[PDB]
Amino acid sequence: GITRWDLHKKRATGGKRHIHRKKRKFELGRPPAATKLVHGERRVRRVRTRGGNRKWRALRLSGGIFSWGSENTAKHCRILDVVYNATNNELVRTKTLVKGCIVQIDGTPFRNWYYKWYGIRLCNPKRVYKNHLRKTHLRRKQKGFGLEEGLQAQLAVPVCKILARISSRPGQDGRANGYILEGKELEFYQKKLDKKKHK
Amino acid sequence: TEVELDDNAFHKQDNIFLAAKNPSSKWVAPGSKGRRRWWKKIGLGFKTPKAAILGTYIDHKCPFTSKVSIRGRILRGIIIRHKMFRTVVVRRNYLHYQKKYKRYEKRHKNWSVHISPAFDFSIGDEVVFGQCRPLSKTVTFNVLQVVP
Amino acid sequence: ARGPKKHLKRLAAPKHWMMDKLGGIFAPKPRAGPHKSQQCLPLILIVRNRLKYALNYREAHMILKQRYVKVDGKVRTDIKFPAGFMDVIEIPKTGDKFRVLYDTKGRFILHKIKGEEVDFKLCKVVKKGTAKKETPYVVTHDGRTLRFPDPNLKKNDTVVIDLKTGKIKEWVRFKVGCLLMVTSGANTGRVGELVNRERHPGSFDIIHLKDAADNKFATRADNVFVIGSSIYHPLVSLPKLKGVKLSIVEDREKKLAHNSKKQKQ
RNA sequence: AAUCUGGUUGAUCCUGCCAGCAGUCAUAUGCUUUGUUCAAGGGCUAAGCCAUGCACGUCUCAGCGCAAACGGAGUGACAGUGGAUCUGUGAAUGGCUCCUUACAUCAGCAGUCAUCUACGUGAUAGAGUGUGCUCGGUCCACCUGCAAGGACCCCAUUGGACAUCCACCAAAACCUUGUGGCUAAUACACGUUCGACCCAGUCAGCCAUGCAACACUCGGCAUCACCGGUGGUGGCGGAUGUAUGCCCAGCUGAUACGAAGACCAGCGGCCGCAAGGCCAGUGUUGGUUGACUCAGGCUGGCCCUGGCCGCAGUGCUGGUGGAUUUCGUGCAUGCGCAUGCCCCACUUGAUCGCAAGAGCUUCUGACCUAUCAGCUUGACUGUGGUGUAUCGGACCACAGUGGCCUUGACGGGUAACGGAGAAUCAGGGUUCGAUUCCGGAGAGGGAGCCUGAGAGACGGCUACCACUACCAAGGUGGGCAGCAGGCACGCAAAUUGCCCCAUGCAAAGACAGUCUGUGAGGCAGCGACGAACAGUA
RNA sequence: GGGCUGCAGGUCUGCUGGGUGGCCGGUUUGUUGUUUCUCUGGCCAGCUGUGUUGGGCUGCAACGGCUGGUACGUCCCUGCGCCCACCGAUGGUGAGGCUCCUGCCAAAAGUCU
RNA sequence: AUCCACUGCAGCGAAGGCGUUCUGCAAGUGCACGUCCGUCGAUCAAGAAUGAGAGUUCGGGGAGCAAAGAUGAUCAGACACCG
RNA sequence: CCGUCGUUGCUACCGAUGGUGGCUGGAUAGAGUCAUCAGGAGGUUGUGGAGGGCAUCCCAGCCGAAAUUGGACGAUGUCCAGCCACUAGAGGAAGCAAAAGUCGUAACAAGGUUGCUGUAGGUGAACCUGCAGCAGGAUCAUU
RNA sequence: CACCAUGUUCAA
RNA sequence: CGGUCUCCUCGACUAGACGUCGCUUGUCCACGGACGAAAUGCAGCUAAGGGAAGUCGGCAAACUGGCCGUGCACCUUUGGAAGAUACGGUGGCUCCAGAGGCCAUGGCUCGUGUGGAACUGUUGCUGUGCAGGGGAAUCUGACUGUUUAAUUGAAACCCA
Repeated sequence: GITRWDLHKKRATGGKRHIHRKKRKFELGRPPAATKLVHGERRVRRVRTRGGNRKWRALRLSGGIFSWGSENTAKHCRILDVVYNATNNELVRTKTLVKGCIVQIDGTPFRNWYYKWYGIRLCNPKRVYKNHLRKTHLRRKQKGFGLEEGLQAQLAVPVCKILARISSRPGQDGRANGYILEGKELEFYQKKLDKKKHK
Repeated sequence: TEVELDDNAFHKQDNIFLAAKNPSSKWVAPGSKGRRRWWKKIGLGFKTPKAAILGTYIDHKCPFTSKVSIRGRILRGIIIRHKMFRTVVVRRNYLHYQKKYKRYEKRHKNWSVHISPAFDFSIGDEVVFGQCRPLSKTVTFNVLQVVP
Repeated sequence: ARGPKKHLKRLAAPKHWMMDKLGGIFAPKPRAGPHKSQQCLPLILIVRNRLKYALNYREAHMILKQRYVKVDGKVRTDIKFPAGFMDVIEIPKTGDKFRVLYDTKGRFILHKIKGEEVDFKLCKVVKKGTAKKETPYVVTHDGRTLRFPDPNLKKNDTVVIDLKTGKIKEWVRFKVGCLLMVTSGANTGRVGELVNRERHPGSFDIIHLKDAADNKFATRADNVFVIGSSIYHPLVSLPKLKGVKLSIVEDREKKLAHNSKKQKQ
């Protein structure tokens, strides 16, 4: 079947290699998952692997755990759409989820979370506890606090569409986890989106 | 030169989180401008280039600023040519002793070796390169020292 | 079709077992137990070939499955259990009590011992790790774990474990001056105190040993075995030649004298 | 044994070959062949084709026994033996052959800090658990829920099948097959309180004391506005007490070179009744490696009543055998009151090592050929992914134009499987190595798979091709380069033997009561291959 | 590089054309006679001693039997022994460290001169 | 067309080869030397430049000699020597 | 002693026209399987209600075969190309071998025209001739 | 310096 | 229905002064009508199965056909042969790349000129007109050119 060996791949010189064995199972490959972004249901097929272990082909994922690195938050956030891919636009067009692809995610969590945690409302909406007031103002007065101008401009629209990058390998663990872009990577990919919106 | 990369992706270093609120001074280097950089000191009697420690380039397959571990043979060759990107051809002219005729032959072996952007080198300079995991079809060695 | 091989030909058998090349096509392939296959004696070899209770393979199976051959303070019924170096083998119905050691020629002898000598064992630390829940452990050459060692017990040291409880009773450092035994290479079975350790980072360090009399030899640091804080306090009983290898002319003269004085009667 | 001799001339001295002489654990053959001991033996050619038979099964006290199959014996659940069957596990080892294969295989060296693992072995193991609670399940409360509120229940251990069996049977057959009815589990499904305790953390409340009129607000008005609230410090505490694997993100995983002051906040301690000043005290977080993003550890991954997740997994079996005295106080102490104890093994499974293997990878080293000089276009590198057990153009998308070569690339040839080794060998070397040990490859040629820890398996399946066997013509099949044996092909190679006694291997398995299997292996037969010792006086 | 204090031979110096044997150095072989010394097992004085049997081992010792019976000092050459020329280091920490010195002044004599 | 005699144990040229006289053009070796450089060299698969005579190609020339051919002898023959 | 010519045999070469086998590459169709998209034969649990527990229905759930769509791996057929190996062939032309066939005498002596080399032409055959060279010549030698 | 061709096979 | 000198010459498809259709201009004039319109004929087409067996002879017709990509043998005068032979594709739609210019890296103009991909269709796309069948030899003239107006176009004549 799909073999990931190099007995067919010619020598580094350019000389042909004469194969004198047939394909061993320990060097097989399996067809790509090509995880599609699908609004709704998740599909995950378990795959029996070299030691009887499991891999998890994600077919048709919908969302996943997305982390706010500076904030240590990690909410499950319902991927909206694949916006950018590093090299080929065919995966962006057909909405294929692969690691290191850039996606718009819901982000109404990390907003309700930001409120619950800091007591800070990021958009004008469109009992009260003494200990909660105390703790929210403490977490406000901590040192590294402050929401950056590229993240709050996103969390301040009434329909949040925050830019995350997918970190898991969905065809291997069946997950579309990722991290929200922060700072210079956010600026990079926002600039790419600008370029292809204008050109 | 080869610090340049593609502009299709945002090349970051693996073990450095660029958006840390209160980062530590563990990777603040003693000659940098506050720029944090993960690096290691491969430890077979080699020195981590100041270019690697204080540089800005991003390189996986670099033995000093990436997860690539130097283990196995460590050979010495000459840079034949540098016509690939971050890869370089290295030659080892050695002498193989024929037993019957009690003499030697001139033989050679080429190697597609991986030069990190931490090394200044001209064509013809000597190189010590150590073995790493396979980085490509023919590349399985990284350049650990350039000798003028 | 290939998987793990189950057989060991008689020719491909470890030479330190004096397997006769005509007495069968196969040799009992050791199981993957505590000791390495080329540094171990199968219990069938200890029971049939050395201590000839078992006249053959069948009687070896019988003796062993009758659950009265005890190796390291517990019964081992596998006829291919790889009993190795510094293991204690007791047969209570016979009152036999051996520690399996190396003779100066590099073969596994069964050195007869007594009570306290059988009630503990001596095992060298080879690895030192941490398991989940922050559990520092030290893997030894008998493959055992010792899930909570003293913090000041670095790698190449040796340990005195009590075969009843299986915990650590003592340990001996690998610093220069310790009494030491060789367990591989040409110099295996020789005892000599540590003189100096040449470092070779990235490769094998070398250990220079001074024999009991005055000879000097060298070996590898993963090839040495600590037995005793010094040549005055060996942490275990030791065989007839006490680890002092003779020259080959000396050995030939010794054999000749023995044969002659035996024929004298 | 550092060896020569015959041949060119009428004779001579050379070159030079021929021939002789010798050898081979090289094969073949001709004649001849007494004993004893060893021993190669359809490799060369046809990896051509195969009639028949056998070569892989396995059971203990210890997974399932209501077969009267054999059986002791009595109110008994099963005495015991026990074909069968389901389940587990093995059939991936061994045996054969050398067609292929020219840095390929292989040998030695090295790496996995890029990985997988059944049997084996040493340790380990505390899951009512998506929010502090409501929320393990029922029974009441209050008001778009609460901050302290309760009564019970769970623990003598689940469910439904299909086997063996009975019965009716389809078919010419088939190691082909249907149906109906029972009946098991260590099968399958399903289930998990007391296997924790405490601590962190999360939520909430409260206390003592302190500057202060600054900020943001709850309360009244359509941004010009008037009075409360929160802030600092030090504590206590009511609710719970988030077990573990995979996945993602953040943090840690240190340092081993070196000198002093001021000030403003807070926090200590000292002199202090205090005021105020002050600095003498001062213990109440880091493994491994040569090297790590590694090991290990910490944190986040439920939200505002439905919604979303459902993050897949892990429960030392809802298991088995033997033994047998299970009281919570039996022992005792101090005087029943309080405390330490109150079966042993086997076994399904999870984790971490180790061991035993494997995959991949490193460096150097192979024959003849130039009547093969240019070869290569996934070709060479890079970035981002995919896939894999894992690294990798292994595959893909986008970039670039590389990579090898007279130090012989690319191609061609095989009197090419490789090595350990064999024969000679003063030395240097020459030739061979199908063949027993190791490695590789294959199972008629290809290719694709399932199961499983492990196979691209062939005494497994699926298909095509080439041949082929049975037929009741609709259908069913085949795989000896396993062991014997046959036909071919040839110069050229054995018995359709007996047995597990030895050597080992496998399994649910010491031996016996009560036959584990084994064409591996052994022993015989044939055997002037080839060796050693004797006789024929 | 000068050299040479200092071992054998060579520079030097004078010789040796005698025929057997046992004894002695050493134990050389089959023998005895110890037992230095662990080890073995009890008894005996509250597992340590104490003598002991068994084999181990030889501090060895004899018995037949034995075999083995070129010299000082002097000119230097090597093996060494020296005097006499000129101009890899440093910094921390421990190691479940070692060694040496270590309270005050200092006669005379002692040393560098 | 060719440069007799001189013309040789003479010279020169890497070899093939080079011979009347005057003359143009560039060159080489050797010798002499307290000139310069400072190893820049030797031999060379591949590659390159010369290479008698014969032969071919294009355009001329043609005395002498001369393959083929013609032709007279010689001869057994003689499209051979000889003319 | 050499070469034609004659006889018999063997070996290879050229040769119109072919034949067979193998390998590699491309194209085309494409078995089977793996993955995917579907599907839901059938089997089996529950929802309260109204008939007092029965295919009562409703609504659901779980497992799940055939079939469907389609990516890959890819057997195999056919065509095409290249290459290699073996092989038939009328005829042509060589080489060699085999006692006593024919024609000459080219060479070996100054071999009766010294011999030979390169090339060119002629010729029954050896060979002859031209040009230039060589001595391995029949001259180490004459102002 | 007219012309002067040849001598079957083995054996010696 | 023959012949006869020159000039101008639009739009769409297309390489186009081919070919097909259309605006401007011009014209419906050629002896007509009925009858589905015999046989025969001259023209246009088809035809199962076979595929030159027809015939002096594959005559006649058919096959092929544009463009793009890959690629191409013998022989050779080294120029060719060659479009050798051969293989694949071609629509529609939605996109992704991709070249330039002007005003001042934004406004505007801006590849009917190319490559890739997804979807799509009863596999079909140079969809019509148009538009090579190919290969292997023998004889012959080297070639190109010329030729008997009205039966011979040739191997004839001419050429270098």
